[PDB]
Amino acid sequence: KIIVKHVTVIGGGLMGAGIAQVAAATGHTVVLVDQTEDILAKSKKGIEESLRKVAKKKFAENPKAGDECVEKTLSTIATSTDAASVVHSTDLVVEAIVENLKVKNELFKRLDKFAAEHTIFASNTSSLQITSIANATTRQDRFAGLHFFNPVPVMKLVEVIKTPMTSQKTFESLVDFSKALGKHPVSCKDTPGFIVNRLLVPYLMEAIRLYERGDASKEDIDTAMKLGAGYPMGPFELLDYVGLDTTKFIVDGWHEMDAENPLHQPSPSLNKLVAENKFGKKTGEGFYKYK
Amino acid sequence: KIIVKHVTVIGGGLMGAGIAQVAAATGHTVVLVDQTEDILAKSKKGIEESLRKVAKKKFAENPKAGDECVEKTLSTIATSTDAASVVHSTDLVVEAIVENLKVKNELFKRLDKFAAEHTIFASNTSSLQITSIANATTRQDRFAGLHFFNPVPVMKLVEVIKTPMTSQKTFESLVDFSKALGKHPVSCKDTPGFIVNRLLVPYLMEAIRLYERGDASKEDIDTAMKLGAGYPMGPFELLDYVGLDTTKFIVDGWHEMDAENPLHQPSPSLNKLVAENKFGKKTGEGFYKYK
Repeated sequence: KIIVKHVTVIGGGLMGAGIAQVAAATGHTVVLVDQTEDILAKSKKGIEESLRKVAKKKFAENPKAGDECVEKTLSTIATSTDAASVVHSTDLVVEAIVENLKVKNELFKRLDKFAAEHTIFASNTSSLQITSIANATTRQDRFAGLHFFNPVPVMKLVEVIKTPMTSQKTFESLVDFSKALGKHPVSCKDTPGFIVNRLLVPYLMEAIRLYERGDASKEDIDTAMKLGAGYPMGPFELLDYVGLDTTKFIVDGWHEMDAENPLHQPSPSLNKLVAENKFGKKTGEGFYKYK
Repeated sequence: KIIVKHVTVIGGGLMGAGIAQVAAATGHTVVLVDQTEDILAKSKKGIEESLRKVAKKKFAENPKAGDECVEKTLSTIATSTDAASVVHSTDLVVEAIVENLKVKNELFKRLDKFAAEHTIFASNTSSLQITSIANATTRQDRFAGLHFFNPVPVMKLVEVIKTPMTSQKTFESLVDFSKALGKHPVSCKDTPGFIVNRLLVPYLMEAIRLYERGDASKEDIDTAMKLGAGYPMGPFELLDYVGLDTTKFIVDGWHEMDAENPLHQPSPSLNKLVAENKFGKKTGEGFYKYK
C-alpha cells in the first residue's frame, strides 16, 4: 500500500480551502492551488482565521499552545499557481473548482502528464459524473470521487465514489485517507447526487413545491420538520444555508438529464430568487432575510 | 371563545393513550373510549406506567409530590366503552382508531348525532383525507385534523388540519388547545401527508429505492444522512422505528390515489419484509434486527 502523505488541493474556494485545512491539521503535507498569488493569500488567510477560531476554543486557557497548534498546521500548507508544477511528487490530487466539465477535463488531462505513476486523482464535484471526468485521462484506475461537505473542518462525512474503472487499490487508499483526515468514509456508485444530495436535495425541492402550492407557510414547514422530524434546520433555513444558486444549479443538471422526471421540475420561486440575486445567507437573503 | 376543557379520546392505542395522557397532564378532563374494558384497563395502565417513569426522575427529591402528581393526572382520565354516552357534553373529540374510512365514518356519523352543538370533531389520521370523514357528518365546520406524533407525550409538534369547510373558530380553538397541551401547532391544508409525512415518507422510500438499486448499503446510507445531514436517525433506522407496515400502508394509499406519481411506487424490499411480518422494532426485526 501507498499511504497518502502529500496532497495537492486544487481550488482556493470554500471547499478546497477546508479540504486543505483538514489535511494539514492531520499531518498531511499540502499544496493549495489557484490562479493568483492574491487569491491564494486570501484563501490561506481564511484558513488561518478558521484555525485560530478553533484554537482560541480548544486551548482557550493556554494561548501559546493554541498559537503553536495553528502555526504547525499553517506551515505544512504551501501554495502554487500551476498544479502541474507539484503533482510529479504528490500522492493525491483533490479538485474543487468551477463545476464545468470542459474546465475540469482540461485540468486533469494535463495533470495526467505530470503526476507520478502512483498519484491518485479525485474530484469533489457535486454536479458531474466522476466517470465523465476520469475519461479525460488514461489513469481511470487511479481516479475517483471524494465528496466532502461544508463546513469541511466540521462535517465528518466523506463520500468515496468509485467508477466502474476505479481499482480496489485506489478505493482503499481513499478510504484510509478519509479516516486519516478524521472523517468517516461511505461508499456509493457514480450516480447523480451520490447519497446525501441524492436524498437531501429532492426533499428540499418538495418543501418548496408544497409551499408554492400554498399548503403551508415556510415558517411552519421549517417548524414541522425540526420538531416533527428532529432536523437541525427546517428545509427553507437549510436552502438559504447551502445556497439557492448552488441548489438550483444541481437540480437544473438533473432536470436536463431527465426532463420527463417530475422530481427535477424547476421551481418558479427558486428561479425567481436566484434571478433576483438572493442566494440565501451568502447574500444576506434567500427565502428569508438576514442581518 | 370555545375553550376546550373536556376531551373525549377515542382509541386506546399508543397514540390515543398518548393524547389522553398529555391532555390530562395539562389539566384537561379526559374520557378515553375503546371497545372493551380489558383494552381500556390496559391502555390506562400504560399511561400510569409512562407517567410514573417520569415522576421518579423529576420528583426524586420529593417522592410524595411525585405520587400525588401521577395520581391527580390519572384520576383526571375516565374510561368508557360507549362513546355516544360520553360526547353529549364534551368539548372535543379526538379520534385515533383503526385507519379505515368505513369504520371512522360510522363512528363519526353516529357521534355527530349525540354530540353537543359546540363539540369539535378531530381525527389523528395519517392515511386519510380529513374531508373524507367530515362529510360523514353535518358538522364539517367543527371538523378538522389534529395530527400528533409518537411518542405523543414527548413530541411537541402537532399539525392542525383545516379543510375547506373547517371554521376559523374551530381552527383557533384547536390552536389554543394545542398550546394548552404544551405543544407547538403548525397549520396545513387537508392535503395527503400534510407537512411532516408528505416530506418525510417519500424521502424514506427514495432511500429504499437507492439501496435496492445497488448504489449503496443501508449502513452507509444511514451514516451518510446522520453525519452528512445531521439527522438523528438514518433512513433505515427510522423506517424500523416508525414501522415498516405503517409506512407501507401510507405509501400504498398514496399509490392507489395516484399510481402515476413515481414517488409512491411500491418497494419490492419493503413489501417483502412486511409480508414476512418484519415491521421493525415493534417486532424485533425490519431492515435491521433488534434484541
